[PDB]
Amino acid sequence: RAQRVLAHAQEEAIRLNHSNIGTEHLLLGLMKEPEGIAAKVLESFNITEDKVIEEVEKLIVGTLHYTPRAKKVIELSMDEARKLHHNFVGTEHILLGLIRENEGVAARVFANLDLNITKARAQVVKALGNPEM
Amino acid sequence: NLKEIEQEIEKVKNEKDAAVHAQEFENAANLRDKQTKLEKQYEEAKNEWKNAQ
Amino acid sequence: RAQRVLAHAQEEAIRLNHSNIGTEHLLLGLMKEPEGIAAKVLESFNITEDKVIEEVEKLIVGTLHYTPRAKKVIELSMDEARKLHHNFVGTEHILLGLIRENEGVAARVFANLDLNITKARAQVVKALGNPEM
Amino acid sequence: RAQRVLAHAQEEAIRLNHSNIGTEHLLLGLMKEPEGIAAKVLESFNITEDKVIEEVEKLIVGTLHYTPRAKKVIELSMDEARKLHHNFVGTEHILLGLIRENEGVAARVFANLDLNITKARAQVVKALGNPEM
Amino acid sequence: NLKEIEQEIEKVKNEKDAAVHAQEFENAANLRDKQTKLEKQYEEAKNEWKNAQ
Amino acid sequence: NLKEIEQEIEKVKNEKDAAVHAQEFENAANLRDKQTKLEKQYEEAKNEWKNAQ
Amino acid sequence: RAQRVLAHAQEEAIRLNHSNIGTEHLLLGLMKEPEGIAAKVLESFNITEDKVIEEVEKLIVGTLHYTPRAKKVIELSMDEARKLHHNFVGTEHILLGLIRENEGVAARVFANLDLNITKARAQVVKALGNPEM
Amino acid sequence: RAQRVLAHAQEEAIRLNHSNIGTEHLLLGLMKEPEGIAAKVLESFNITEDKVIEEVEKLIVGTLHYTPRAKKVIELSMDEARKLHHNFVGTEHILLGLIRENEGVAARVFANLDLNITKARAQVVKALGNPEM
Amino acid sequence: NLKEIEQEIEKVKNEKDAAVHAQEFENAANLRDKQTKLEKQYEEAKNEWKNAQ
Amino acid sequence: RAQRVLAHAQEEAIRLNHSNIGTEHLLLGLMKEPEGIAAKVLESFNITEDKVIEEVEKLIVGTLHYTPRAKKVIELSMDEARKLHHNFVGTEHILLGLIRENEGVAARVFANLDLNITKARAQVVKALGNPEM
Amino acid sequence: NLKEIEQEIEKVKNEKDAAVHAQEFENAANLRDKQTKLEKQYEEAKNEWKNAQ
Amino acid sequence: NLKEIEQEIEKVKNEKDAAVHAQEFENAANLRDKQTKLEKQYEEAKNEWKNAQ
Amino acid sequence: TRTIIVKFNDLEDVINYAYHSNPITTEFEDLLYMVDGTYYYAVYFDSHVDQEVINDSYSQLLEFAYPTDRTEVYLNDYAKIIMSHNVTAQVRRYFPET
Amino acid sequence: TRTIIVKFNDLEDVINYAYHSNPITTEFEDLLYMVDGTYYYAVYFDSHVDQEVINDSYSQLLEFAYPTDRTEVYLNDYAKIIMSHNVTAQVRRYFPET
Amino acid sequence: TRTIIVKFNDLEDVINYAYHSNPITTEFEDLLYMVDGTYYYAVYFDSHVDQEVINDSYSQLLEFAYPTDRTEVYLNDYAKIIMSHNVTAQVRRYFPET
Amino acid sequence: TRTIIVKFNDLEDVINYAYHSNPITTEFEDLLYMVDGTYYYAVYFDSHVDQEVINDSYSQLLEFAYPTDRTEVYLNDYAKIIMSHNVTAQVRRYFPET
Amino acid sequence: TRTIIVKFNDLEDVINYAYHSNPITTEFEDLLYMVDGTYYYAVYFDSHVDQEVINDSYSQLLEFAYPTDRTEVYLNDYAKIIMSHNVTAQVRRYFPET
Amino acid sequence: TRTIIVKFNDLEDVINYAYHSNPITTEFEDLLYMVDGTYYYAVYFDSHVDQEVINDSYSQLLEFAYPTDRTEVYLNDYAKIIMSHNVTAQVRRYFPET
Repeated sequence: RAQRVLAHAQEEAIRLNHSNIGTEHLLLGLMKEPEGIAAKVLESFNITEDKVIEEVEKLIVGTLHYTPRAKKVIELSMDEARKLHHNFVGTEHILLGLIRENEGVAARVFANLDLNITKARAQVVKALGNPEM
Repeated sequence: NLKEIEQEIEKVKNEKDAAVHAQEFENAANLRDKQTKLEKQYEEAKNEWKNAQ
Repeated sequence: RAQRVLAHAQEEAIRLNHSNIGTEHLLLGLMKEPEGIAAKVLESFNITEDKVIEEVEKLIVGTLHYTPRAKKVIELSMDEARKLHHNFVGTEHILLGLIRENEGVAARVFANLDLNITKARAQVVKALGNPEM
Repeated sequence: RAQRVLAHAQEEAIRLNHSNIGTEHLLLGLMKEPEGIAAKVLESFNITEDKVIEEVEKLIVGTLHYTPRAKKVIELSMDEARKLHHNFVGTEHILLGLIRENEGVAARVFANLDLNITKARAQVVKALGNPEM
Repeated sequence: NLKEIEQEIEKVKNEKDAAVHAQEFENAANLRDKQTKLEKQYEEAKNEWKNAQ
Repeated sequence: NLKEIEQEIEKVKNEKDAAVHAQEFENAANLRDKQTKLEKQYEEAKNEWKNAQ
Repeated sequence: RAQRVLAHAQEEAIRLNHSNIGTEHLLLGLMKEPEGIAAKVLESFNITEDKVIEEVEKLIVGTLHYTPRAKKVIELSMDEARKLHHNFVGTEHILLGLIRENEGVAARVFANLDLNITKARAQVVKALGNPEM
Repeated sequence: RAQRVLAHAQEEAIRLNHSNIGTEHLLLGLMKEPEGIAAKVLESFNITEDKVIEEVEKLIVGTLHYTPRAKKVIELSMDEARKLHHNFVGTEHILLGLIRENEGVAARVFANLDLNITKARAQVVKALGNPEM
Repeated sequence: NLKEIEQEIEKVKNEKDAAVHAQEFENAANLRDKQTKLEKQYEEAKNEWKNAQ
Repeated sequence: RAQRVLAHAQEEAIRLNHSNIGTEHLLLGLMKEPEGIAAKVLESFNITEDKVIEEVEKLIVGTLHYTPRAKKVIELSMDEARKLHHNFVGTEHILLGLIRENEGVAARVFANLDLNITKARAQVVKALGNPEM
Repeated sequence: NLKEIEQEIEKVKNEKDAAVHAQEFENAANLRDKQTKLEKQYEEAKNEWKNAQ
Repeated sequence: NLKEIEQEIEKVKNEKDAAVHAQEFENAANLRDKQTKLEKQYEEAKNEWKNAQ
Repeated sequence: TRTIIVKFNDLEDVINYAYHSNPITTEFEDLLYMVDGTYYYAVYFDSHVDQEVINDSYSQLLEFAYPTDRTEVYLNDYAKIIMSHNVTAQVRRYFPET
Repeated sequence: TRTIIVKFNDLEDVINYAYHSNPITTEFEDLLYMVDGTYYYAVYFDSHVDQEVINDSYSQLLEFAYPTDRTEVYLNDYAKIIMSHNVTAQVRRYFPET
Repeated sequence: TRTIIVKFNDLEDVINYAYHSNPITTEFEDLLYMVDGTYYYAVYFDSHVDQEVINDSYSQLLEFAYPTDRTEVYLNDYAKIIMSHNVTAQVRRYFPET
Repeated sequence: TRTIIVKFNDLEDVINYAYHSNPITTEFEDLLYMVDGTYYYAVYFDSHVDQEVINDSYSQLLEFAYPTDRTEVYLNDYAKIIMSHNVTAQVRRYFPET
Repeated sequence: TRTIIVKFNDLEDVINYAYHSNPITTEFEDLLYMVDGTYYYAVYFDSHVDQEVINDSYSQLLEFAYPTDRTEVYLNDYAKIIMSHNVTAQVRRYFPET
Repeated sequence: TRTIIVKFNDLEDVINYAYHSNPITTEFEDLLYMVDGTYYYAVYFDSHVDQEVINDSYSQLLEFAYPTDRTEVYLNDYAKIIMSHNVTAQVRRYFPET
């Protein structure tokens, strides 16, 4: 699993001089790994990184910690791996997390960039499934 | 022993019906009189039977 | 019972010199007993003796007998009495006979005088039944 | 109980010099007792006493008795007491009698004065029943 | 003892029916006459037996 | 025994209801007073009972 | 039974010098026996001998035999005797044979003479059955 | 619990020299406690205190008592606590009392101020329940 | 027994069919003639048996 | 049997100098045997030698071998000969193969010549089946 | 024997909640510190347990 | 014994698959050659087994 | 109808009618029939009497008699005519009071 | 139609018809078919006779005989013609009555 | 309506009403009936008093008494009148407060 | 159609057809196939011969042969041609009659 | 609405919010309620702030707190007010960090 | 599409394609991916190549390869790219003939 999606959020928070790492820093993480299924899916909805940065700045201790919901959505992404992917949560599982945990800053960025949550789910499921059924 | 009237009064009734069917109205009227008399005699026996209990 | 109907049938047959006593001679019998339920019913359909005579005349030696169907009509009329009453046959049953045994001269006299067979049956039944239903 | 309406019926028949105590003399008896449920109900259909008198006169010696149907009506009213008021009986039950035994001079007066039997029964039943439904 | 006769009726009946089928009306007529006579002799035995019972 | 007064309450109740049905309000008022006194006495016995319990 | 119809078929075949006896010769046979049910039925559809001759002639040495299908028609007519006429197979059963065995020369003579085959079956059945329904 | 509301009812009754403490004195009761669910709900229907005061005056010694129906309302409010509350019977339970015991002065003041009583019940239930179901 | 020829008829019949499949019509005709003779001989034995039955 | 279609499918490919024997060479193999059921059926759809050649030309060394799908087509044709009928394969079974295994060059030639796949299947099945139904 | 702190944790936590309900924030803060200290001590005991396991 | 080779086939096959996954194509090619030779040898053992029955 | 028929279950009920009826003064003829020991009373009004006065008269009869359970044509056929034209007067003459 | 057919169950019924029928004086010819011992009588009228005189004559026959249970078509094939053109006269000639 | 009727379960409730109620000052007459050991109070207003002042006055009574379970016509027939025209004053004169 | 095609169950039925038949005199060519020990006969008509003369000829064949149970498409592939163009004449040459 | 309410399951989560939240600089008042040993945070914005800056601020809260499970009217009734107007500052004064 | 992807179950099938395919002369680049011990092959065409030349090429591939069971986005994420731009030539250079 490309854990680099997490292992950048401190760097964005520090760049923004924030004092927490939250569901929108996860979303910026997905933008920061353009290999990822999640990046491709969101790009197919034209949710480009520059607009995410714009909206995150618009909506918004030295050491940093996950918000209680960010912690929950990570552990929920590891529950989406109960779609039989063992413990290898990929970027798609994190995105299915943020799609299922439809609250907090990420859910606003989606609503504010007009993402249909169900179509995002469907697009991920179709990206993973056998394309000839 | 009361029931000895019932047959005679019914015979009288049947004879009344026959007589009036014959258009023998004057005879049927005398049958009616007899019937009425037996009716009161039945009622007398019925009163004795009642008052005995 | 009005057995006199059959006496009238035979007397009309003899008067007409016909060598047989058929269903038309029965029908002429009924129209000569105006007391009867049968005569009243037929008169209520405006079938009447003079009309019946003139129909029989246009429709048509020594000792004489019932036709093979007239015998069956009589037996059938008794079978109607054996349904409704078992008590004695009467003019209503002879007419119900002619109404069920719908063949022979009488049936054509009815057809010439436009009488509806089922309505005549109903009229006889309603004449016999209790008018309070 | 209003047994007085029977006394009124007899006294009316006497002053009318009729030889029978009929169902119309009962009806007049009810009109003589204006306290009664029956009088109030009939008044609600505008079956006023004077009209009943005029209709009875229009429609129509020694000691005298109930007609066989007046007897029938009384006995039947004591069967309308099977509404379990049978600790007594009253004007309401007599009027339910005259309604149920729908023949004789009283029923003629009702038909002549256009009184709908079904509405009269419903009105009496509603007058007896608890108005809290 | 009527049961001796019945089959004699049927014999003549069938013979008559064959004769008329042959258009032998003279024979059929005589056979009919015989059949009638036998029928009366049958009814004679029948009503005699009825009365003997 | 406490269970000695309620029947007197019922008696006075029925007497009151009859008196007032008779429009005999003077009696009905005195009967009401008696009932009230007996009710207080019953409650007092019931409190003594409650405290003995 | 009118076995003569077969003699007509053979004699017609000989008269025409054909080397075979076929369903056309059976059909011509039926028209040679005007007593028959079959002849009447065909005439009721206005199939008639002269037209049959002309149709057969336009449509088409030594001793003669039945064609292999004519043999089967005969045997099949003895199966139409399952209307229980038993040994007395007759012109009606032959015609019902040709109607069931709807192939060969006869079936085309029917088609050329526009005959409705199922109506012909019904017509034969109605001619055989009791006309009291 | 809301016992402060009864302490209002006494004082209003004394101020108005009434010889009784009725359901209207409960309703005027509730209006001194704008903390209460009930006061907020009624204000949401625009049933403000000044209006109630005027209506109660339009609808209308010393040793005062609750009316026989006010007592009934209080008991019934403690029955509305069978919505699994403990005996702490809030202003809302009193108001649900007046809403169920739809008779007496208060129940008329509701109709006089056009209150939809079932909508009032629904509004109270929605105020109590979890707003996210 | 009688039952000695039918198998020979089957043999000759199959040989006939093969010969005509080979277009050996001159041979097939003689095979068909032989089959016919054997058929007639079988029928004659069958009718002798029919009479011996 | 049909083994010639393979035998000159190879010759076709060899003259074309292709390094493989593909489903296009099977199809050309069928066109080269115009006796065959398959050739007749395809010709009935106006698929024909020259058209097939020009399509295979526009769609497109050691000794040659069957492509991995051509192998499967042959095996599948033998499976299409596992009907109740199964005595041998023939040109019809190879064409049934190419019709079931709807992939590769031949299936594209069919689409590129507008041939309807299920219509061809039906046409072959009808060519094999008893036309008496 | 580890299970000797969690009840003390409960006591302190409950007191903390009561204190902040009283708006006694400084007492709540000190109770919160104590709770944290005992929580660390419980985790230390849990680590001793884990390592003895 | 024939059943002694397929394990070596699996070994060499997996080594090939890893080597090519490592992009060690020259090594993977020599491993393929080995697998091919062992496959031919196994087919020859199977041919001997066929001829043994 | 111009004719009215009612059933009396017994001679006593006819005698009741004969003494205690006070009929609407009307132009009519009456006939008394019997079958089954059961009396039937029939009235034949003049054509100048209207059908509603007929109905009114009939409904007075219902005070004593039952409504008829046999048709006119049946009774005219099967029933013995016991009296005619003056049925009430004849009864009241032949029979003493109730 | 021009033709009517009726079934006689036995020779006695035909003799009854031959003696006791008084037919409507009409221009027609008749035939006596027989099968299975049952007799079938058929009458063919002239073309000028109206259909209703035919229906009348037919109904007069039904006094003695049943409606036919076999068609004309069937009878003309299977049935033996016993007598023709003057069936009644021939019957009354050959058969006396008691 | 001109008339309002309410049911008092016992004399104590009537005495309560008589002491503790003060009515809307209105032109009316009142009647007190009894049946079944049970008291029914009825008020008749002047014809000039409108339907809604009546509904107001009625709704004040429900503080002490139930809605009636018997109709006006029933009570006017069967029920004994106990008091008339000044029921409250008569009660308060005859009975003391609790 | 230009062609018609019929099944003979055995050689004897073909020999029958060869001796005991005479078609409508027509411009046609014929072919005799065999499969399965079973004979199939096909006739090819010149394009000026109309559909109904063909139906006529076909219906004459059915006197001896059955309708075919195999298509022309099938037979041209699988079936051995036994004779051509003069089938009947050839059969009559090679085989004697019955 | 101008009133946002969110539920904090424990004091530590409120302390987390008080230290780590970086709210949008906005004109509002805040209140801290408790019931059931459970903390509810409420914010009352100025009317001049737009509804979407409110939705934004609310959604930032959901990072730490749950959505409220009790209505505002209920809390204004039953809930004890713990702190007002400067909740975060007061918390951060009374409590040290993590 | 600009891109086509197909699946090869084993290295031998890729070697078969590399030696024995004769692809349509076309402007494209190719990539070889591996996952799951299973090879996937992808071809990217120039923008000037029309959809149908692409389809024709794709159909030619299916002679050796299966259709892909993984989307392009999935492979681009998870799959190791083994070789690029000259896949067939590189195979035929590294691997000896079949």
